[PDB]
Amino acid sequence: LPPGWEKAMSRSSGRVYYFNHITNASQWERPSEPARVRCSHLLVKHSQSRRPSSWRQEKITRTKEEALELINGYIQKIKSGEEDFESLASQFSDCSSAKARGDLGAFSRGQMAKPFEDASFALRTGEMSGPVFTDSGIHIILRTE
Ligand SMILES: O=C(N[C@H](Cc1nc2ccccc2[nH]1)C(=O)O)c1cc2ccccc2s1
Repeated sequence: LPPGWEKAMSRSSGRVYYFNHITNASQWERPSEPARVRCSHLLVKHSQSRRPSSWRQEKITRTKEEALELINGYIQKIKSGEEDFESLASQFSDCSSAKARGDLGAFSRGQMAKPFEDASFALRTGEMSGPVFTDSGIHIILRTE
């Protein structure tokens, strides 16, 4: 199995799914490296985020736990089709890339914080990460190219 994928078993179901420790993604189907990628993301800052401040809110005061409850709620809407990544990124992302629908443009290794970079490079085109953690907050990353 490819970059950082692993067999896991469902607690509710008893069915084998697959989990990516690098991207924190999980899917049911058995999964199937480039020089540059392009990613969008939705960032939710928390009180130990680097700059606890954003265009949404001048002091960010939510805790690491509450940030992850948000990221998990957003992930549910996105995965359920009830809203899409872009619309949620524009509305809710604490990153100023919110206005470009979360788009960060194309990049290569060396450019971005490493947790984010590894997740970016381990995603497949069109694939969405689970929650990924950097000193900035907790990201949901969507690899577009
Ligand atoms: O790194 C940035 N600044 C942070 C948010 C952030 N933190 C990151 C950590 C890793 C990768 C991208 C990231 N973006 C902020 O706005 O507080 C960027 C802002 C913008 C705005 C427009 C285009 C690219 C970028 S990259």
